[PDB]
Amino acid sequence: DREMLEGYLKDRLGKVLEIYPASVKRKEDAIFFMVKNREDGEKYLVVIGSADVTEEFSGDYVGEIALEKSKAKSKVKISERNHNNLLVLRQYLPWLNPSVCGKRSSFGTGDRLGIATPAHVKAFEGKECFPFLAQQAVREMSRTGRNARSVLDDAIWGIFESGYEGAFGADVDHVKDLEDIKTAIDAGYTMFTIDPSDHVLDPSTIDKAAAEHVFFELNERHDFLSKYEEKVYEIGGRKYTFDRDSLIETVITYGKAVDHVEKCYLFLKENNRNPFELEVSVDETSTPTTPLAHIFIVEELKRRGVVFTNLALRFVGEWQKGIDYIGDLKELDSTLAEHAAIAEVLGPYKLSLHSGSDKFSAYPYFAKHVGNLFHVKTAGTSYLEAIRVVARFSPELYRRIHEFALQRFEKDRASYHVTTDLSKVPDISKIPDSQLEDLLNEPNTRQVIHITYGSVLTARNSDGSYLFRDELFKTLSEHEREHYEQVASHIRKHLDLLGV
Ligand SMILES: [Zn+2]
Ligand SMILES: [Zn+2]
Repeated sequence: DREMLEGYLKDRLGKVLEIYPASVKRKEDAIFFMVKNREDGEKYLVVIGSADVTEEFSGDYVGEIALEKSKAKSKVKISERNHNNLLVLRQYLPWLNPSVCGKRSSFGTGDRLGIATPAHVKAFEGKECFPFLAQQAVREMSRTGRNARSVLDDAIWGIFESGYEGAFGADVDHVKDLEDIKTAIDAGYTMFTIDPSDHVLDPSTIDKAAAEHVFFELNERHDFLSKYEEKVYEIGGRKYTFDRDSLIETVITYGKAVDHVEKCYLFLKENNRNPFELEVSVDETSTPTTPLAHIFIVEELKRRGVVFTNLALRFVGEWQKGIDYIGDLKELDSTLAEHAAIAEVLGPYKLSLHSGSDKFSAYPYFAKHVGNLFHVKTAGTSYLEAIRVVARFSPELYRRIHEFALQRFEKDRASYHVTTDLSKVPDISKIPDSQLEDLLNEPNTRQVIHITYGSVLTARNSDGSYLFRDELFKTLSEHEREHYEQVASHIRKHLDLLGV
């Protein structure tokens, strides 16, 4: 029984170590599982088996035990979740490795904290949907002190705690330059979201002379007019015609970005021996992606040999972080029908919705038009659920965090376009500890907390110690069950409304 192993461990190491039953796996002669120290919340891997297997793991030996199956004694060793031990574990447990998704529906669950992957796994139970359990943008990793190795390692450690053996993917989100691509390659990420948004031009903000010079140079090098001028596409009972000026606007908007994407794809082809997937994100545009722009981007990618699986368009309406969709559902439905039809005939390929966190108003139309071949990305919503749990069990922490975030909001709201109304966040000094949790139901407070995640995590006192991160993680460890169920139920709501 589990309690006998726990007593063995308590007697020899002198700590109360509780076993996660679902983590226990038996392969080779060996038995692997994860324990948690009741005193400090530290989690450890325990390996029981032949000396030849325990020797490949670093850590201190606990002793010898007798397996029920065989007379010969087995070595018991306890190891920390360092990187090389996770590598050895991932060789003994081959499912602990990211896979390429392919042309099937998927869902990304970013984890800005590194501890929510078991909950994300709970959310996919029974769902027919490929999970991206490792997903963090380069900028998120920068703002949190994590790197691609550590993000993937956190996700895989959580998967091991959960006991999940199905497939999963690892997405390096919004990548711009080639060195970050190299780090994600060396870590073994399986999806690369190429973000060429630096090169995207908005013709409504630049002068006409500059737009002209840009088109002239791009067309002198690529001959876009001979390729596309007057060309007609029949897709979905509709006609699309590349007239001169539409093609010119499209080229000035997207040509240099397509060049950037080509360069990144060629880099991945040269430096990645492992199976990989490529998503092309144009989710950073002030204007919704027109259908003609969609056609041009996809046709240029196909002409250049850039093999992509996902295309993340910028849809009509308002896609702000932490709140629901604001837009004309009529036009969203119609444009989604348009883009889905073009995706079918051009590829087919996956349409990828970034900023999907909490857009429940729009998920019906999404499941209608792309419900077969979609990808939906989320990240900050799990952080919001964690902060909700913090306000539920450590209100004095949430109060200080709320004030600090309100003061940091001005510097932090620059990198995002949020129409937050600060006068509509409730006055926290008039709210007792017993009710702070309700604050995370109010959209503008949700935006303030979503946006300032990095500042709260990185905040440091004068002496050099962090103000919140230590207590934040200790709080979340003390109420792991509640954190898990809140995150899992939220993500599963997202999956339910998407029809999977
Ligand atoms: Zn570039
Ligand atoms: Zn995004």
